[PDB]
Amino acid sequence: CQDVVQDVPNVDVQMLELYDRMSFKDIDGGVWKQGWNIKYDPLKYNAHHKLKVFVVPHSHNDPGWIQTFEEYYQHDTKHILSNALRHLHDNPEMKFIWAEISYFARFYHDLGENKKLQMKSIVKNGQLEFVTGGWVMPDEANSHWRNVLLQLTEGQTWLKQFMNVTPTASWAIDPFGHSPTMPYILQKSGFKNMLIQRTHYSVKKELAQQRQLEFLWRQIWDNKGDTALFTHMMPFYSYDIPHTCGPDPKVCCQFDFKRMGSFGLSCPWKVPPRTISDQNVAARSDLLVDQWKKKAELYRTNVLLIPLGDDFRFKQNTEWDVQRVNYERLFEHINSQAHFNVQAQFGTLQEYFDAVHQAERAGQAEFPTLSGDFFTYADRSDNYWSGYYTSRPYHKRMDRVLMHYVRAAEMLSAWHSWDGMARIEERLEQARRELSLFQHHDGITGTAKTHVVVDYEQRMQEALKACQMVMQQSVYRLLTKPSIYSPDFSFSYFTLDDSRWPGSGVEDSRTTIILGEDILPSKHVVMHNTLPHWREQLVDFYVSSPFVSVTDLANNPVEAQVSPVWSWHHDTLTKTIHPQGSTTKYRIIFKARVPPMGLATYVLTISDSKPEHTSYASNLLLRKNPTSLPLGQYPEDVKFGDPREISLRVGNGPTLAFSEQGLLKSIQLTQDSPHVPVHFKFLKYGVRSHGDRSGAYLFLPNGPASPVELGQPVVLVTKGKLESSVSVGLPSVVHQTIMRGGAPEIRNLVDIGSLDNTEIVMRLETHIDSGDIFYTDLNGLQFIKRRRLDKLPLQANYYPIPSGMFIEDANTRLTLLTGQPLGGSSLASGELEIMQDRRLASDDERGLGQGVLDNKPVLHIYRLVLEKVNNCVRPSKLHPAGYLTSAAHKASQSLLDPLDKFIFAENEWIGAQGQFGGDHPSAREDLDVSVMRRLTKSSAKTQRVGYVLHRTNLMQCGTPEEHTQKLDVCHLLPNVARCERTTLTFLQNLEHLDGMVAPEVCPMETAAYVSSHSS
Ligand SMILES: *[C@@H]1O[C@H](CO)[C@@H](O)[C@H](O)[C@H]1NC(C)=O
Ligand SMILES: CS[C@@H]1[C@@H](N)[C@@H](O)[C@@H](O)[C@H]1O
Ligand SMILES: [Zn+2]
Repeated sequence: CQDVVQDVPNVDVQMLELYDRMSFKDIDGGVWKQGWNIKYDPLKYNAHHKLKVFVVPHSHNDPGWIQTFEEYYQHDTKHILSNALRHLHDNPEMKFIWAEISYFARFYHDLGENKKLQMKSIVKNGQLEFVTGGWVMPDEANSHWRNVLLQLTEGQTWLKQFMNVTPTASWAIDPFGHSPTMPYILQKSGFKNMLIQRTHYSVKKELAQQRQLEFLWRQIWDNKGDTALFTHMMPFYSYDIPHTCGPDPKVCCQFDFKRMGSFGLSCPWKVPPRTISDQNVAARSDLLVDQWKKKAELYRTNVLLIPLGDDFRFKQNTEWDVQRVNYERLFEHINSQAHFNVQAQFGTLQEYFDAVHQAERAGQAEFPTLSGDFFTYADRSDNYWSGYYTSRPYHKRMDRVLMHYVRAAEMLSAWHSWDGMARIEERLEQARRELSLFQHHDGITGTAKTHVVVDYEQRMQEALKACQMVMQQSVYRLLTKPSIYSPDFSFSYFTLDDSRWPGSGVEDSRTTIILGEDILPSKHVVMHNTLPHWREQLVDFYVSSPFVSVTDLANNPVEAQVSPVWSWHHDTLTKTIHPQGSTTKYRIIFKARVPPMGLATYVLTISDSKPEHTSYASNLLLRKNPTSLPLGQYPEDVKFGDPREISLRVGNGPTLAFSEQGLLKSIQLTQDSPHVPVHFKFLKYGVRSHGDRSGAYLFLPNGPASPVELGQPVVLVTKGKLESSVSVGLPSVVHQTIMRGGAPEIRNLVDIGSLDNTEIVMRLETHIDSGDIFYTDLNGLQFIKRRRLDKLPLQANYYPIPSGMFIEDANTRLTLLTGQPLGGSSLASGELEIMQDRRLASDDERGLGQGVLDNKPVLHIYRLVLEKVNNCVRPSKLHPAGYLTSAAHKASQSLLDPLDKFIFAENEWIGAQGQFGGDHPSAREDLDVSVMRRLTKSSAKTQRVGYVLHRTNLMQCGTPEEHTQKLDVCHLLPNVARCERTTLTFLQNLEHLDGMVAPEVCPMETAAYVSSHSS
């Protein structure tokens, strides 16, 4: 294994280093507005060294943006694909690249057989080429690496099955900035090349100047370079035709033959295209070749990539003709005029890369190495695209919920082969596809029109219901005596209970377990643990009586705590935000202990009075002017008092002190220790009254944030043996700090209401001497060092926080883990901040044509880990990565992949069993089985099950922490006959494994394995 901590990679371009050196001046470069006037030597190209030009036709098709997926499919994409098929069939020389498999699959399945065959033939013959081959072209900022993989696999599995092709070149022209998570996954999925486009205009200028726009992109910790993937960054402002022929868009626009008038398009530079004729072809070619030779100066080989396309292009037959015929006249002239020394033709993306690497092998060029990312993007001036790190945060949180439910459904159902009538494969395919669709760069980003957001939400809701059905059928099969098991595949044996989605105050969607002497004495509940190690976690359920006790399936008592059910109400009469208690529903909380990738059953039983092993929380309501708060049978009366500072400690864990407004002020780790200042504060950013306005994409604050005026908020303290909390009703946020004996959990019920032109931020203020350094993650995969740059505006110092961020000095670290992607930063030493929601009246002029006014209540979740790090073995000051500790990593897992809870729906579960998976290996804590997926249907003689294994890297801080077991995924199911290492999509076998044993992976590595079973 490579050491990912102690060896700083030597690379030609390291993006943090480059950022520190660059000036970011936005000067007028002339016709290339963000560059300079490119010069070339006409003698560079000659009869023995020609410029090879590949014109690559393409059409960018968003799976939802202004229209829904289906609306675009009906109005545009089905015609584009139908006309591509006809035109490429009839014109053997014409080429076209296609990216979005969600659309292609929808189209292909609707084709008659004769046309399916024609389509297969133009792909087989190389005219139509798939690039990337994912279900979508995903966002790279907010997406979790697990879901980027899921959608890539969904599209490529479809392509292998129906087209018989697996792309090895990736095309990502539209995500708003770029992540090294992409080359990481692609390179482990058989890819050899990738292309990107939306990077900061200053970065394009800088790399262009050094001919570093093509580079071998390796991971920031990779000293050897085995993660490296060849990457091509396009040089200009857009991928449209005006910005792809060369530096001068007034010229390139004249070579977009759809812009002459009849298609309702024109050139903003006020010079139109003209149809190519024998009388103008020479002068037109003079102009175009000069653009091409200018572009070619920015690159190292004699092979030039010229994309030819734009959004939803190549729709009309007459459009295919006008582009093809005019380009063909140009090619015939140029290629026959030796003085140009150019050979130009239509080509595909792969053809481009193959010729580039042929030039490389001939010794004509060597490429620089690069590590780092390409956030935060700005396309011009101070317009930084950090708003979409937060836009539509309800659906951002929904993404992470569905992410986990898809994993749990695939894993629970993977243990068995299912009859087709169970509709398991059907429901799993729907769930994967709707989650995969939402990875689109207008889905999770929150940059789609309101009605499209609705469509993505409805699709995800159906996906959640699909996952629940599969999960609950799987639990029933796994925990029922086989000779008793009698499934109705349409029946609901269990319902899922989820405490944090949609979350209390977002939906009264939690079912109460109804017990009573005259109806039902007891209820079975089951917990699933998708992680491959034993896990204990507190779980809660609503019950109809406070007098409930818990047993395990050996009838051993389990310690439990009952608390009231509190709901917060904005009282339009008294103009206060205050909590109400239920007088008929209560919460019971107990510690569940669940095997690795396993299940554990418990029983809740009512009694007529307080049970021996159940305790009751106290409750203290702090406000002036209190009124009574009855709680039915709950055995402890609520107490009242004026607002005051309070301190809490659960178990032997930290002691937390809170201000009289209910906000954290300090954390004391142990009995002896300092009360370390750690202050939560809520603030608001506004919008500029003159100049550019914030919108779905752009964050353009009118200065630093101002504190939210809190008034005198109502504070509720619940103190229990197992769980305590402080909750406060602030304007727009019910803010909750929950303590279970370790790092607290924070929950914010965020309802920005009708506060127009407002962004609500949650800030942590500490005295940690972090200076200008902080760390944020990329796609939940890795943590990258950030440096706050005062030479850039505030919004440029915002980065994606897809799952966590931290600051540290020599002694102390504070880590905030998230259950949803949001934007954030550290705008001053000792600070962390993360945006909660944003409501914007204005559009930001990128084409969406609306502001963001469709906010809805969202429950954001966090864990907050304050730790001593003076003993941790950390990377050197020059290393671009950072790494979590064990506690911070486990805290992240508790948010992203909590225990699943199932409530038995009927009165009696006959043949019920107490546990599944007690014999599963309990793997080392840094190892995860990210995916478990059965790959075969029940009719296959040879069953195959796929596993993705990911090992993170955790800091060595002096904890001996050992005693675990080797996890060999290939032996998890019986009767193994073969074990293969595969690409991460499972589509190609890479290694036939000795003894049928899947080795564990190295820190920061991910591998896939497929086990084959004869049973
Ligand atoms: C699928 O592609 C491979 C590539 O070598 C080819 O050998 C095989 O015959 C193809 N199967 C078909 C034509 O369906
Ligand atoms: C950023 S403009 C971009 C458009 N190019 C469109 O494809 C959609 O993705 C929108 O967000
Ligand atoms: Zn797009």
